Amino acid sequence: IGLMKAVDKFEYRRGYKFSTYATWWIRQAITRSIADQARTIRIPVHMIETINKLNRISRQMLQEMGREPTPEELAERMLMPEDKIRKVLKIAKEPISMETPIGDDEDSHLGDFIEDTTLELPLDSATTESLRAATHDVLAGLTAREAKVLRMR
Amino acid sequence: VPLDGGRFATSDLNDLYRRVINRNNRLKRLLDLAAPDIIVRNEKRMLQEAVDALLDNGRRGRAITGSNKRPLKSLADMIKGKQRQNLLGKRVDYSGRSVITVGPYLRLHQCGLPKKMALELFKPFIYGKLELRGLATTIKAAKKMVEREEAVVWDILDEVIREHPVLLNRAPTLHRLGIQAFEPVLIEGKAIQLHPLVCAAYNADFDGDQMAVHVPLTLEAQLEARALMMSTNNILSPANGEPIIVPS
Amino acid sequence: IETPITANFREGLNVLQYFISTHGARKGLADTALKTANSGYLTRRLVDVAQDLVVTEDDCGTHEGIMMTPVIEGGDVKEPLRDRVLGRVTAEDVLKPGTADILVPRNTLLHEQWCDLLEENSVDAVKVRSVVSCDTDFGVCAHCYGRDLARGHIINKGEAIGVIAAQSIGEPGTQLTTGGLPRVADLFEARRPKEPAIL
Amino acid sequence: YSYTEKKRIRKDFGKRPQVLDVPYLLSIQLDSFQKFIEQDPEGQYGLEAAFRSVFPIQSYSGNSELQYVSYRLGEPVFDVQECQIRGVTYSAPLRVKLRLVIYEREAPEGTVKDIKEQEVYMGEIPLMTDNGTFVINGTERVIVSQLHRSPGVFFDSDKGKTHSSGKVLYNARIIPYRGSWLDFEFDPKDNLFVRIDRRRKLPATIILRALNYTTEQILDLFFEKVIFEIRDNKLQMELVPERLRGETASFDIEANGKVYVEKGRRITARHIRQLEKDDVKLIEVPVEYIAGKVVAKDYIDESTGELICAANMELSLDLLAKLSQSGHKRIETLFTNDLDHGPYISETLRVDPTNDRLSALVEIYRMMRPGEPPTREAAESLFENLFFSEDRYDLSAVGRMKFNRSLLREEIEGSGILSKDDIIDVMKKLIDIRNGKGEVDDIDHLGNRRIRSVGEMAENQFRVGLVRVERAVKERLSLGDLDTLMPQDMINAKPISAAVKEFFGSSQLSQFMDQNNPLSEITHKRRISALGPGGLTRERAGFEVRDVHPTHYGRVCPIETPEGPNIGLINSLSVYAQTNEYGFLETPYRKVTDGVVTDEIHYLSAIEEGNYVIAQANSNLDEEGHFVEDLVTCRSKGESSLFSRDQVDYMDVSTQQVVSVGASLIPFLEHDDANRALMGANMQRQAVPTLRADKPLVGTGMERAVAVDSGVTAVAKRGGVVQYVDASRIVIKVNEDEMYPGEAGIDIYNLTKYTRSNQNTCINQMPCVSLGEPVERGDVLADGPSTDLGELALGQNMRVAFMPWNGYNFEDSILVSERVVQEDRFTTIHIQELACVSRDTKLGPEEITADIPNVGEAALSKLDESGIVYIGAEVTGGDILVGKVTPKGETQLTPEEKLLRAIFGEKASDVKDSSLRVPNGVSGTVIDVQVFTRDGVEKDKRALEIEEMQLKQAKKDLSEELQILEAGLFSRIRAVLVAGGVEAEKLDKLPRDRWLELGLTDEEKQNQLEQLAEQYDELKHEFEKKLEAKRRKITQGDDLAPGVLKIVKVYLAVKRRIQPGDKMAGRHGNKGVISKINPIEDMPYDENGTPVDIVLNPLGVPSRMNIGQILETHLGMAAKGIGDKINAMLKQQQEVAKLREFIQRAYDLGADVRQKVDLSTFSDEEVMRLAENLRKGMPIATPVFDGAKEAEIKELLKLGDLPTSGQIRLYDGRTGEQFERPVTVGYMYMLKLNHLVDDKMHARSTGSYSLVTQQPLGGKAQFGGQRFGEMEVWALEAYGAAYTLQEMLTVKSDDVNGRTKMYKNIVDGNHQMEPGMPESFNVLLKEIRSLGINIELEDE
Amino acid sequence: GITKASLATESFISAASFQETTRVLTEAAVAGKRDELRGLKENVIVGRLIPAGTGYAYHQDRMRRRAAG
Ligand SMILES: Cc1noc(C)c1S(=O)(=O)Nc1c(N2CCC(NCc3ccc(C(F)(F)F)cc3)CC2)c(=O)c1=O
Ligand SMILES: [Mg+2]
Ligand SMILES: [Zn+2]
Repeated sequence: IGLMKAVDKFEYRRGYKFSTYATWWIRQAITRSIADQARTIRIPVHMIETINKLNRISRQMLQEMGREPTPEELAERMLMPEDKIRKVLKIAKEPISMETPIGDDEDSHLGDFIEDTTLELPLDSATTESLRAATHDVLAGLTAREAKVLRMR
Repeated sequence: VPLDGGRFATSDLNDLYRRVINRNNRLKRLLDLAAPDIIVRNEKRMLQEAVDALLDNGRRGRAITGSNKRPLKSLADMIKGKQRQNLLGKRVDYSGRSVITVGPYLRLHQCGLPKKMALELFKPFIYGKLELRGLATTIKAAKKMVEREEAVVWDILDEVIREHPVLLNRAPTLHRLGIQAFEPVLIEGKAIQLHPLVCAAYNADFDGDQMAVHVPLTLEAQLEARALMMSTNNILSPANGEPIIVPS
Repeated sequence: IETPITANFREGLNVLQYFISTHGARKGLADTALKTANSGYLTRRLVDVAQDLVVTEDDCGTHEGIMMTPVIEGGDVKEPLRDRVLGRVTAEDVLKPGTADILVPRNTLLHEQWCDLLEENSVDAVKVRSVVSCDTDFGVCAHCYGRDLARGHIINKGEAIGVIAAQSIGEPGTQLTTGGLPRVADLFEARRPKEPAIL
Repeated sequence: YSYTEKKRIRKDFGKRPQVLDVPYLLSIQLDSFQKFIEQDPEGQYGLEAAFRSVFPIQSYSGNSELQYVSYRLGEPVFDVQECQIRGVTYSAPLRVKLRLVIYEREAPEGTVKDIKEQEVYMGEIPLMTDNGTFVINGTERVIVSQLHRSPGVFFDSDKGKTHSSGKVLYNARIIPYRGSWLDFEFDPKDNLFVRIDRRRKLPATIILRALNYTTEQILDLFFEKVIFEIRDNKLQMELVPERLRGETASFDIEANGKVYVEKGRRITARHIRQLEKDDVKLIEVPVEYIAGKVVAKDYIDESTGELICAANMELSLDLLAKLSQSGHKRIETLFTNDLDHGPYISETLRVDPTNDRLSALVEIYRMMRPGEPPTREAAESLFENLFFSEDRYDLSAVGRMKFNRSLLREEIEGSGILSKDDIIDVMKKLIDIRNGKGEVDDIDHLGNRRIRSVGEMAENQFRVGLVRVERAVKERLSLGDLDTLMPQDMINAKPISAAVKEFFGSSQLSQFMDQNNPLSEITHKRRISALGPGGLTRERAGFEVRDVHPTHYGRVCPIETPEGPNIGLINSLSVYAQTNEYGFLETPYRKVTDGVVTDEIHYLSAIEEGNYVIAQANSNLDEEGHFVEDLVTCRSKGESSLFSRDQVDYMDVSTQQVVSVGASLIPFLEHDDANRALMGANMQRQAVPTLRADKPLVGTGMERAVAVDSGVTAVAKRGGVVQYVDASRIVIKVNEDEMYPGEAGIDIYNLTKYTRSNQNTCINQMPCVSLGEPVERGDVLADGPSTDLGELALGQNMRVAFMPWNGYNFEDSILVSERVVQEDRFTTIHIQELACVSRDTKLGPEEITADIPNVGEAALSKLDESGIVYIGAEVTGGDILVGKVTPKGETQLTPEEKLLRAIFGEKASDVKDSSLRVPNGVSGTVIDVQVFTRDGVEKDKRALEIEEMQLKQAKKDLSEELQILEAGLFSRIRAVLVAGGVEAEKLDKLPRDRWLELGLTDEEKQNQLEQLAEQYDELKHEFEKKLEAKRRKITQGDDLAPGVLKIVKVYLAVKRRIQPGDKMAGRHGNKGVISKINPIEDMPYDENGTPVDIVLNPLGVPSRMNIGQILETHLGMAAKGIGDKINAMLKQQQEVAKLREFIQRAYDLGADVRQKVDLSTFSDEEVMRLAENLRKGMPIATPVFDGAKEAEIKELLKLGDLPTSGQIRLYDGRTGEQFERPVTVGYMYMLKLNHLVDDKMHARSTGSYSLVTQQPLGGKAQFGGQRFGEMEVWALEAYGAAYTLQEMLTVKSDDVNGRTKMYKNIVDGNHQMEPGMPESFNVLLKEIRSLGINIELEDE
Repeated sequence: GITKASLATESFISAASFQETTRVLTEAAVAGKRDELRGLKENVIVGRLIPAGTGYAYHQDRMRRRAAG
């Protein structure tokens, strides 16, 4: 597709060789594409550069330090808030496979252990229905003018 | 879904669908850009592949997952759920287990059950029974009383336990005697006490064997455990008329 | 091995004695593991084939049944007649050694006083109703099955005899040993033998 | 006798004398690692051999080269303890010197600029402990040795079953250490084939054609040529008289005016002898004879210049006429003899599709890389990088030696890749075996199964880390810059660090050490596994390899192997067994020169052994070394019978060399059935260490060597006298002789205290020597968990009686007197680590704070200002340990709740309680708290208080050591200055530091003093250099994972008593779960009134034929008996001589034993110490197969005034009346295995549910539910339980609505279920509808 | 053979449980099969009472009511 575009914008009359002119346009559509569909969770272009850049600074300091650089070391090389690195590193991870088999090599997969947190407990579901019943007994005990006015507020 | 440490996890479908979606849109685009036949056929061929991989990865080159070497699981593979194949079998509420020991005092129809286990099991029965007898104000109130293990709840527990039997199961369940019902006798300890005559059917020793326990919630089930699964009814074997409840 | 372990356990077993004792043991253990795994695979296949099989009819009323005799192998009986008939319902009324006097009528269930009545008389052959014989479509007739239960009576409607049948067969399967558990597997699988005989 | 021995000598039985003792049990692990990490100046395996293999790395003809110099290991960042405390790895950094050379273009090998780049860092490699463990992430871990097929060539059969004809085919496999496989196999029709790896089958001449062999030359290789001549007219044959063996004559074979064999008579050994003596070399033959005889080389008509016949093409009568009129005097046929020299290569050539060298190369490329277009460069380069490139293929010497040995060569070392000859000869062999001569080797045999361990396995992983870095360097030298870059820019430590870390971390052969027992440790290290990389999987093999092989004898244990699904794939190593230099198992033997048994040891391979005739250990020989009997039982070649006196070439080293260490610790083994032995040997390992170390009265004699070699115990480095003892440390004033000239020396040994083990038990040490005791080199200074005074003590001895007690010992269940639970003797201590993690979430950060919502003062009162529980605080289930809070605002409450917020007017929280609290049920004492904060993040109050206490503590130990060391140096000086210049009173009147200022007359004493001064200041300097480092480690911010702000780890020590449900067992494979704890009174008691501690069922003895457990009970009775007699004399305080006489009587009992004893031992100070140590019972050793006989036991019973029966009359404590019959009583060593009921019990009402499948799941302490499978479903189906089944897998599981509607009814008091559909199906529906399938729910 | 015998089943649901699921499912689909239930396993999966035992009492009632008035 990057080729399909070099052909339209081409001008042979400029005496430019088609074999290198297209090389720019093909290489442009490829690397722009990786930026959009290679990730499960899409991140913007400036974010990918930032990331690649940090693996370059890490390379330099890897044997330079003898071990490896501290999270706030690379931070200094970089013009940015330097703490942002923690945020960058976290988003840049890419999801792990839910069907990744866990230990014992059993059909026991990762997802099987992710518990549901959005759900409401049964022990709780009861107390709520019970709070309805209890506030009613209390409201009906009051005077009718007082109950209707409370239920409105 | 999110995890801890800010890590993320996803089902392999999302990867696969993404491939369909991407190749489908790349093709939609080439139709207006008026691409040469070689490319659209190539794209039409790729779209066939992504779809085939979504539905049943395996009848082709079998696409592998993101970075991970292992191949991704397609819809057809989630329909099975047993890689011969795995037996089971689902996980159940109101259920417990532990090491089994002896218990010569028992009658045929009863079993020994730890105090602690019993409590946590019948919890909801107990909660209602307290507030039905006016010991607790509300449910939240009972919740705490049983948390404190107040002396009065031990009395209440003996009540929800009276005519309510439990079921006991041993490792491989070969014949229907693998599961049998018992009236629970309350025990201090953490060990399940089993009747010596019933060991035979279960194939149980006390060399460290373990058994699970299940509570029959609904009423029909209570009776189904009193009329059919109750230890006393299964006195003879169904494989051959001879009795299985045999002095060991 | 020609020279056997001459010593016993009150005695001490020496090195070559134990070393040789070993193989027998190790094979044994492995052997039980496998025989445990294979007994279940059978039952699984067994319950698959039965499963849906339930006592539906009360009585299909057929007279067709199989013929029961004691097994009698070689010299003397390997399993007596009484056991094979006990608890089965009769296909047609059998008679004493001299006829005109029927001891047991058409479809009576043969129990303990009856068997003792068929043992008091020299009776040696009985035609009995069977599930294989039973006409009943989609199910088994109550009468054709028999009685056996943990209860001493005739089988009740709606019990899944199929499942219970399966269970019964593969459960003691662990104890078993051409022959053994694999032979059993071959019989049910209806396998043609290597060198068959034509009739 | 040595200083620790002198305290308590165990009486040893058994005649046989130990000629060779037990070698350092953990040798295999510690020797292996050493070779990998050792600086070797040759090609022997190691990091050096690793570098030498992949280096140099030269650019694609770019003539820029990077070369290896040497490596180095810097000292670790943290020590072993810091590593475990912090929670990281113990490793040394790898600094390697590399040289980059740039070459001139164009000069013949002239270098432009070379940079000898300083040692670049290419990762850290973890290090091995003195015990052979690796700390991986603060956890001790073990790398199990692997047992695989040895590299080289091996020939197999696969008889009968292949095609069911019966025939048997023959395969040959060439398996290298690294590289592709090459298989040669016969088809049913006798044609030869080949397959690289396991790929498609191809005809075997194609590979020769690929090596540049024409049809003519291949036929020239394998077959012998037969020469035909046409002298005068029509035929004549060159004859070799032997050729005609196994053939019947077809024509009249007459020669030299004489007839030897008439037409139709079989040429036999007679016709061959006659022609041989006569010297018959040419005989006349008929034209018709060469109608089938195949021609070897091509033949052409000179005149026409056309081909008459091609090589390997059958001759016809018309064809014969054609090459004869074209004037051809000779013909080369093949010698095709059906039985002896089969024409298999000749018939394969006919199957062969290819014709030349390229044609072959192409075909092989097309198999290996199918579908893709084959080029010429490709096909040639592919074939060369399969078997001939040093990079892609290496047989290794182990393999090279084995390969040459199987082809029967003179060499033992050659190349790493295959020569043309190697491939050819292998074929030539496989063909002999089909023809006859030759036997195939079996896999199971231990000369063909090799053994690999840690060091080599890792050297293999480091090679893989290099081959992938090699890729980066080549890729970089490609775009090459000049003298700007350096070998540092291009070498990336991460893939190197990643790969080594994976191996030690996640690996099948690496797992957490079995640390619940010192046998558990030592046996784990000695584990063998057929599993893992380069090894078979459980499902692939195959009972033949699982089973016990004859070559196992004395190399592996026949019994210690798991009951599980991998029986015989594991196994434990034999005691005396070692690893051969090439890597094979060899067991030691005694040399029998002529008729005398030398005391020289010879180690023998599985194959060396096969030849010689070896005498049993169980033999009788006296005097010089002569066999008592003329006929002695011996094993020779795989079988064993009776043999001649002067005939044996060797004899077994010991009674115990056939078993493993864990097996050698079962007394009276001989009397147990192998089946039950196997289980006990497995069960001993699972024993938890008791509260008080007992020691067995009934032992075997290893118990000590086992405890010493495992580092649980603390042993003497040098010998001297104890300067200070303390629950904390032990200091030894070294003896001058053992000492070093300079730097004096006083060894200080620091004891390990109350710390956690891998199996959450308690690993703790204790000082066994008391102040001012003389110690020898190699004596126990301290004991470890489950070790008593040097001996292994996994359990405790109990007074036991065998009889049925009203069914409380029904199946295997055990009955125990409260007296055991009172004495706290089977009590065992457990330690737990519980961490609170403070992370960063999107809603904000988590706070570790004392201020928590909805909590009573009383709850919070257990926490400090920060919110972290106090050290020493006794906690129970539910109590908050670390107070944590997770940010969560804008709740959005219901109107009923909103009403409640106006009434009681409580302020709502923007925070959730996420505090760590004691798991439900467990209850112990907090014993330590550790905080780890992210670097840069501010330390809280508690965090710092801890840093302060540590620094103080660090400075104290540091200084105290230096102080004792100062005195040790200055004391050495006072003695050196007095020997030539004595001023005994004059010396100590001046300040100790001003002594260094005194010289001495011309002597080496002036040099010694110089040495002590020098060592004095190196100490001063090191103390300061250590205090700096120690200080830094305390202050520095621990590196935490992403998201996590800080972590609080609480260590909880729970004391678990012993209750019903707990599992217990003896050494002879007797399982048992304690059934009921009983009162002291009810116990069966004997006439004296002394009750039994444990009542056992006697029915578990006839069935489970473990009879040795009975002898344990009788010899145990006799044992304790001797102690009671001594305790009696001790109490009456008789006298030194009276006690001496009886004791000396005891150590002599049994007759002709190897024990030996006094009187030499000092009547007082010495004898009384032993006496006291025996009063608990007299420790006795029963060697494995050299045990104590019934008689000896009965006599030891007689000496304790006890019955010979071993049976006593007993009375029930309940009725007071006698039990009819006498019951066996005595003492049996019993264990507590960690299967405690406390851990096992579980229960759940309602709880948490999984995200995908709405199915019970446990997390918040509250465990998941039980699994109700198909099998159990069948059970309910079998009963009529239709409702029991419905509620079971609907409302009690997948039914997201019904589950709550039930819970709601139950509390309301309604036993009704409203079923509805399970999610499990409901999901299926959506899943298949998302295929193109429409599934619907029909009808009303 | 039981293994072959078990293969024939009216209830495609019960079929998919043990046989090859793709195959069962493909074939049922083309055909437009209708599982009427009436069998043990198939009801368990779908989650209603078993057509035997206690449930036998109810299932017998549902069956006559079906295709009736
Ligand atoms: C427990 C238990 N023990 O035995 C039974 C049976 C149970 S259960 O009733 O709970 N059913 C259960 C499950 N699934 C999911 C897998 C599915 N098998 C293939 C399949 C059948 C029918 C179709 C259709 F035709 F409906 F589309 C598709 C796919 C069978 C149902 C489990 O998992 C599981 O545990
Ligand atoms: Mg057991
Ligand atoms: Zn019938």
